[PDB]
Amino acid sequence: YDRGVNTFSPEGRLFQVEYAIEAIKLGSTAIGIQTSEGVCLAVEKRITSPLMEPSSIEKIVEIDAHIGCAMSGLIADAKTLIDKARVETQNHWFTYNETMTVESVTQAVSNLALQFGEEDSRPFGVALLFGGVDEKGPQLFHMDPSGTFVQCDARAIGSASEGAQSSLQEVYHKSMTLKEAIKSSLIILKQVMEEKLNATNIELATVQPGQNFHMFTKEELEEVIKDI
Amino acid sequence: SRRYDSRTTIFSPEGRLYQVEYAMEAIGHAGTCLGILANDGVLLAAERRNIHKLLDEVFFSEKIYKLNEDMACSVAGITSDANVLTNELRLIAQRYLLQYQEPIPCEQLVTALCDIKQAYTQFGGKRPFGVSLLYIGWDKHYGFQLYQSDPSGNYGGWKATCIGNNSAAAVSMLKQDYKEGEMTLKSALALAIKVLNKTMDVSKLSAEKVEIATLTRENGKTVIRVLKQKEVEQLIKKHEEEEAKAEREK
Amino acid sequence: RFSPYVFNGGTILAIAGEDFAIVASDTRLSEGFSIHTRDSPKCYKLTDKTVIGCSGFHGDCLTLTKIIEARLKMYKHSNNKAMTTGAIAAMLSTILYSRRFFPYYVYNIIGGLDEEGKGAVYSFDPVGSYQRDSFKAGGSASAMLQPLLDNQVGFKNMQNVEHVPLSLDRAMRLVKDVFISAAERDVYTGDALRICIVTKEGIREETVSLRKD
Amino acid sequence: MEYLIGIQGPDYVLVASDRVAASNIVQMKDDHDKMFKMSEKILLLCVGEAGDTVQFAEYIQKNVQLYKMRNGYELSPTAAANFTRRNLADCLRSRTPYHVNLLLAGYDEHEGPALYYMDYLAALAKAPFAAHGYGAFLTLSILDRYYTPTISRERAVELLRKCLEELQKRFILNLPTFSVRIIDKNGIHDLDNISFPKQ
Amino acid sequence: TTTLAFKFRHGVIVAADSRATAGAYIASQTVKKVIEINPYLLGTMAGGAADCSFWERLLARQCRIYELRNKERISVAAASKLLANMVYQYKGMGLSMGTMICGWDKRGPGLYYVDSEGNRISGATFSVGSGSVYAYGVMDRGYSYDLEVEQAYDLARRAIYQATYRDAYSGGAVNLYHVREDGWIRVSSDNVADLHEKYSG
Amino acid sequence: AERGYSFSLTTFSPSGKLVQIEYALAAVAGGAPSVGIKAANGVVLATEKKQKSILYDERSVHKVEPITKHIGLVYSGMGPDYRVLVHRARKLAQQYYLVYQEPIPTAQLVQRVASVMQEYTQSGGVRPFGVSLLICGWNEGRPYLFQSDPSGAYFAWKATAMGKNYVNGKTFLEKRYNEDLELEDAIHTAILTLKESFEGQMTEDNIEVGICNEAGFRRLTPTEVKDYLAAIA
Amino acid sequence: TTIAGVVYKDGIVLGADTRATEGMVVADKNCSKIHFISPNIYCCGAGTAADTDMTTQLISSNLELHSLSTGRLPRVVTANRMLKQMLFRYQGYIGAALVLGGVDVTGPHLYSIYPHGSTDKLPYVTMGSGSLAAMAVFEDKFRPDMEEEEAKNLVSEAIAAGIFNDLGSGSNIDLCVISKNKLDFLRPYTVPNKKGTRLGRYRCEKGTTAVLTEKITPLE
Amino acid sequence: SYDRAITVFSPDGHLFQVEYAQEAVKKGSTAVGVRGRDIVVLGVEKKSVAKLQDERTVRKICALDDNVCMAFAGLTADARIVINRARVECQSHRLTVEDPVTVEYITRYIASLKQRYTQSNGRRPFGISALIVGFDFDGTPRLYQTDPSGTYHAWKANAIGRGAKSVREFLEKNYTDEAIETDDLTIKLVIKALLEVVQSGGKNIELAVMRRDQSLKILNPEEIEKYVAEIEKEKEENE
Amino acid sequence: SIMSYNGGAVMAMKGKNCVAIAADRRFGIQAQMVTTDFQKIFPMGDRLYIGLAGLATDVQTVAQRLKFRLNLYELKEGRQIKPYTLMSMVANLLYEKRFGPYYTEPVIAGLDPKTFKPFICSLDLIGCPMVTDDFVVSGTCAEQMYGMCESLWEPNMDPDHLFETISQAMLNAVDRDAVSGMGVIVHIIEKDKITTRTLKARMD
Repeated sequence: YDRGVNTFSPEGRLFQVEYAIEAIKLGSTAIGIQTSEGVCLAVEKRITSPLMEPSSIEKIVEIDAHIGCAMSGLIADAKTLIDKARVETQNHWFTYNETMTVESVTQAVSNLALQFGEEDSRPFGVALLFGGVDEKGPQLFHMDPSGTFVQCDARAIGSASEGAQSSLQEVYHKSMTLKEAIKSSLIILKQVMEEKLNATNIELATVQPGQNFHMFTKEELEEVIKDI
Repeated sequence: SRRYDSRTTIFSPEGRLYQVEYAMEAIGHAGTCLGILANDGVLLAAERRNIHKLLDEVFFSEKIYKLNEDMACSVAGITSDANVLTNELRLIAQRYLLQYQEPIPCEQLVTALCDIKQAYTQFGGKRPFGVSLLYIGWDKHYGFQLYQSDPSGNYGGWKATCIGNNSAAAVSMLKQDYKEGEMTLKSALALAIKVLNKTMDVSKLSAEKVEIATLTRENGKTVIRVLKQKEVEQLIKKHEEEEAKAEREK
Repeated sequence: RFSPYVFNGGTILAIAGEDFAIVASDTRLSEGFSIHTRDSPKCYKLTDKTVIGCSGFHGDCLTLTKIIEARLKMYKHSNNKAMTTGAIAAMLSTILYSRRFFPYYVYNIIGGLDEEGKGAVYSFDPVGSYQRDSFKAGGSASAMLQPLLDNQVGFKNMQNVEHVPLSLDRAMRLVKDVFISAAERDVYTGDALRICIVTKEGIREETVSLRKD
Repeated sequence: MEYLIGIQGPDYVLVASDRVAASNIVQMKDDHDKMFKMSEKILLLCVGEAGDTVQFAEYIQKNVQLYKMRNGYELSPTAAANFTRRNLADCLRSRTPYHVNLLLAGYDEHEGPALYYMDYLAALAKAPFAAHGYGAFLTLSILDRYYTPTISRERAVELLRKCLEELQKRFILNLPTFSVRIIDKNGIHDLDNISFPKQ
Repeated sequence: TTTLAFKFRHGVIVAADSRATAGAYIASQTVKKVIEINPYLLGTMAGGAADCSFWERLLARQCRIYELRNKERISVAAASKLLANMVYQYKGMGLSMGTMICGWDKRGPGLYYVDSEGNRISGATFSVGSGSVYAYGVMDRGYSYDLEVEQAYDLARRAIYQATYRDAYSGGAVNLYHVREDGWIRVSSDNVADLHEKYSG
Repeated sequence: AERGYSFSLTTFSPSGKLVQIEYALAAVAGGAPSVGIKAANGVVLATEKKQKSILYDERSVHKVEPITKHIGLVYSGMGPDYRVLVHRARKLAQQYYLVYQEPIPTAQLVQRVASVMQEYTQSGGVRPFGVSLLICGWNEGRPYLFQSDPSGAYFAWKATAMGKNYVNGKTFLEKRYNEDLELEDAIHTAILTLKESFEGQMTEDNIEVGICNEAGFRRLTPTEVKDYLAAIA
Repeated sequence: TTIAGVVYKDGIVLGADTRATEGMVVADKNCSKIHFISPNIYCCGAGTAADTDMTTQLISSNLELHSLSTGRLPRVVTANRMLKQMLFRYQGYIGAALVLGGVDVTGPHLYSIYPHGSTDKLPYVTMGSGSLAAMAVFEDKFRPDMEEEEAKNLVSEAIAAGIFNDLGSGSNIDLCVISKNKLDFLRPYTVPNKKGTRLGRYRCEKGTTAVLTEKITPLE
Repeated sequence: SYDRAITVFSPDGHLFQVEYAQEAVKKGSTAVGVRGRDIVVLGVEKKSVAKLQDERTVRKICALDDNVCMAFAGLTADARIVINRARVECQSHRLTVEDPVTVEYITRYIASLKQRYTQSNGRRPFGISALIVGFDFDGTPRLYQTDPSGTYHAWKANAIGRGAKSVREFLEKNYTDEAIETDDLTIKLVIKALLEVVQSGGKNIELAVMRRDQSLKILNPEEIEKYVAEIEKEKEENE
Repeated sequence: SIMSYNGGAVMAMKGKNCVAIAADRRFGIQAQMVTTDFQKIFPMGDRLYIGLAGLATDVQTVAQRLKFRLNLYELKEGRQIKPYTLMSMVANLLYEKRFGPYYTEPVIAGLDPKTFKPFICSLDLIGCPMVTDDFVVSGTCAEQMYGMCESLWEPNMDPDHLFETISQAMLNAVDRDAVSGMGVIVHIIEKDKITTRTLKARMD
């Protein structure tokens, strides 16, 4: 009873899109956080064996100079979307003499959110966390493999998206400082990792208007670790 | 149209190629050829599944098909299915002479044809080639070379081959015959005669059902000697006296 | 054979003050001795803070202007905001260059409020090379403008003269005298004069009458 | 505009390139080098339109670098000159034709080093020497006087010293810097630069 | 129109006049021929004005994208090469680009002269522009190769002055930048009319 | 997968045999008998055409459709897809005729057509040709008779037969026909092996005998068919 | 280069010169410009050879796919419309200047082929450089063709008229008899032009020439 | 009957043609490799050489350039495809911008090309993998891997094939940080894994070592024959 | 001119039972020589040659492109190549570009593979085939080629008189005229053996 996977089943909706959501179960998770001072994001590389090199796999990439991003599920699936999105923001700075800020990147990816099809190809199951600083200050946006862009200030992906966000939605009250959310994320991080926290396990994504870029630095990644 | 597609190109759940495993079952049947190392020359022999004597045999070389004046290839498989690859590689060998003016080496000649058979296996769902043919020739670098093609798109090239069904008793004997090269071109052909006489189904080493073509390295013509079946019978009876001489020991 | 490019006349002078800008262009559209129409304002307002003039071939003037207005809604419906003053001249640079083989023949001068709330003038050429300038004069009457404008607004061709940037008023009649003097030897300029003043409160326009011969 | 020396010997190959990139009158780049090294036994020489010499260097240089590690051996000068001809032959009739001047130099460990001639019309020939400039009239005097190609490895460099004195006679040009190379079974070797005093 | 670029012990010195005129009519004295591509690179403008604007900006595409992917600064030799190939596709169509690629490289200071005809060359010194040779006589007589940074300033601007003195085409202001290991830094911009009494004595 | 443009429908059986191509041989076996003989001076063809109703006149539809003036031919089994390759061979034989300037031999018709016929079987979405072609003619002074199959394999036979009971008529052509004989003697045994599976009635329209002379192919009218065979063989 | 012919009751006779000149020196002294269209149709060549040769070969190849569709025997109306069809599709980039004729069931018909594709039906047509001399005989002397033979002489009278007048057509006369049942092609028909005898023996005996390098390559 | 999907993929949480292609990876020929400050060593086994055929046709290691070495595990059919493919890729790279991009361009080429090779219709994913061998500029080593999903990753040790080849990478972790300070023991690790891996025949074992910027050459049975004798002696020194 | 750019003259003369073909060895641009060892006539098949006069590119281009289609015909059918089959094989190649055609004066003179009967033909640059019953001459100056040979060639000429007649014909033409020179190669082939002799010419 599998018809074309694109054919709007008896329920009904796309098969492969419904399947690609389960493709997040086979890969690691992240935790987004947004604050008026800055946007901080955390992830876990899910190291299976010590043979894995930490800088080889990175779950946070910066699409535009002031615009960061986070991938989900597989790697090379986002890599086609990641690298091509860097061409987008650059041509926008060529025509308008200004880079895309936090918004025109979304609609650029939202237009291509689902390009897939059989005739006239396969949709990726990678969720994307769009960070950056626009004219409105630091902002963090989220999108799903289904293609519908909904604004999520602080969003978590992965198989932990259920549990990690449940306690995260309660702590996002505007009376919390950025420094309080930084140590609030590592509390959920040490619970979702089976291996003891080490320099190679996790990385951090922090972008601010004043401090940049940044991106992120080296040896400052290990300071938040020993504080666990 | 997803149910009508039989997933030829796509693999089998067992890890094997589903279309290729059923393809090579035809290679184990049908065509029968052989190869061996020989000094200052190379020999090729094949037995026809058309060997029924009602044919005219006006084709001269049939299973022996000669792609170029300096190169021949012994084919095992469907004739016209191979004839698409013959003129193709013949043009690939000819387009090489065009931009170069120098004989095409055997190494890249096999890798060029194996990719043509591979292209239909990797995409398009097209019927892959069930033809496995040999290769002979000479170059100024590695000299004498032997090669084999596989339906999966791989070159089966070695210095020896077993194709495709019979020759069994001679196969293990070839490993005892593994002593590398000799000539006396008639001596290496004598070893090929005990292969055809002993391991044939009706035996008797029928002369009209088999054909032997030998390439002799010559500067710079590289003369290919195609036996007229008049000197095959004396070559057949040459080693039959040696085979009768070999049984004088015990 | 058929000439796709021809010069329809007109002169554009836009002087940008400190916190605002002014755009001036004649409304006479004429080819040769005959006059198409006496009132044909060349000043086109894309937004409230930006007003662009058009000169030269008249067919490419309305075309290039309406294409930008079509590209305004493309950016306005994308980022939910209007194009910045620097983006309009930058996007036009990519538009004029893409046609480089068969380019429009147009003389455009953009002026108005930038993102800093100040006046800026962008000099344009058919190859699409622009820069931010204080004041520029286009059209065929610029031969008597830039030497006189630099003598007055630019404070050149003089000695011991302090630099005081102008704002409004007198720059008006500076466009009047150069056209009456040009109307003598050149019939491509005259009739009605449409001058636009771009300010933070809106756009103000005024009509100036000139000799008809 | 300029001619690079074309000596082709039985065991060797000699080429001498001018290092002056100057145009018009004033000098721009004195240290420019037109000599390109294709393989260990083969060199590359190109003169013509600016962008044409850059990309024709590429297509000729890189295709031989590929055949090296493909079959495991270097291309022959015979098969290389024919390959370069097709790029020049297809350039004859093309959407955007291009212009070339100089020839190729190579070495072989069996039949010996061969010298072919590349032409903008793709016409090829096998010659021990060629003429890319007007300086051939002064070189053919000492050359055709003793034509015996038995001499020599280092004598060709000494013979080049006689040509260097005959390069400037009636002309208006200068060309003070001349770069020379030598080819043997061990590959291309570097040679000393030439300098002409003004006064 | 007078442009000059040369490399020496410290970075690369770039100087060009700001006057752009059509025929005998004076248009704009504020035209800036020196184009900033990257903080570690410097472009120039010669011949067609927008041609040097477009292609150097289109070159910044592949240069910045290479900096986003590999996270490494692109070499000056690669930028000059990638620019020569893109313009070579449009060669013969009427485009003329006299730009001189400048910047800093991991190996050290470098200079590259690229033309619309497809010229790709390095070099010690390059000067391209409008009527020149009268300036070449006074320049090359007093111009040296390896000097300090302070001596390079007054010497490079000296060629622009003497040019504009006899040549009525070149003029306006002199834009002088100095490339270093950390990237270029703006030195000064002065009008030639004020620079008259400076180099005349 | 991919388009739906008719990718190959032909797969390999567990033993490696062709699926739908071997089924085209059943149409050849379930077709009409056609025989041909290569002997001495030229090749002789004997086909079988019998009207299913008395209202059919054989003077209009001709079984023999010669490709060239010197090249005859016949077929067996199945018409609709037969005329496709016939006219295709008419266009294809021109390249050899225009470029090489020569009355193209039957061997080259075999190499070119069977290659396209094999490519036609490799292409899916279409049913393979159920037509077994007997290619004959005269070239280089020595004629030839070649037999193809739906799979494209080409053979060479002195005296060949196709259709119903083709293995029985092949043994008769192996015994009664041997070595080589004149075209007149070739027509004799060609009708005798055709009268094997033929009905009890043989007239000018029941059998048609084509012959390839050294001077080139000449199709005999039903007149000469009733004159030599009346009194068949 | 001259081609001409006239039509009689039961058929047509065509003729052409054998001299083909390239430049001021005669290139091919013996040349046949009558080309095979089909068994009953023949056409006379002129102008550019390789252009009309590949044309008439592609035509005849198309006519081999055209007339053979229904079989029977090739009409000219089949080849007629194809010329104005195809030659106009190229808008006259090639050239022909040909004389088309044939004997159909409707009787014999003659045509004049032009490079632009326009073809007109006339009992007599003249093309080539000697078209002025071949027309003067056909024009004024025309007659309603009566019995066969007298028209066969009318062609030879017009063909020889262009040979002796126009210096472009030398060498040999050609005549081709085209009728329904009978088809005759006679070449060369007559040799009016002759070459003078040699003034002596200019043969150079051996021994007066030296050979730099000799080579002997025996064969099988 | 036969009920299955292809691409993509299945609600059960795992893909079909991807992780199943990993079975066609692990079933590949046993091969190992290591990285070093100067000489990098590799290895290959399980070729099932009958001693009667030519070894150069079964060679599992090619070279795009003298700097970068190719090592793959899987069928040799798609090998020459990639060989023809990748060599032209590194050629066109050699063509313009003479100075090549370092290690991040080539490792993402085959990886991303294989990722889009699972993307468009009418493209069957490769069931083979590969591991890049060579040395980074300024004396650093370089090694990476190819994944059926197209994910490029760098390993400290190369362990694939059977469970016997995984011990070769286990012995490298026993050398800790310092070892080895001589290239003798680093080559001997392959001679020691020759007994452990496969059938221990001393034939299918083949290795090549690239010291710094020097182009490697295939080991001739002299050096590696001398280092095979010290491999058993060095294991006897631990007793 | 276009054919006068590289110059060259191809003279093929048929004998009684044999056939001879000759071409000059001079290779140069306009009036400036380059090398005298360049080869113009190339061997094609067995006991068959082809003359080429024109741009040296189309000399090498056609001969290589002809070698392409040469074997492909012989590999499909083991029979030989025939002078008629190779004649139109060049004509189809020269006709590939109608308004762009290559500039050459191909002269194909070769023996019949079946019998010793020689055959001669010459084709135009556009692919127009032409045959003669005596000789085919293609070169820069047509006055010395047609003038001499018409008073020299005879219906029955043995290989002794055939080679010596064209010998002095090239001696008197080169020592007098300008364009051609710098050596002339002569290929005289018969059924029993192939003979190749190089005539002496002026070096200036």
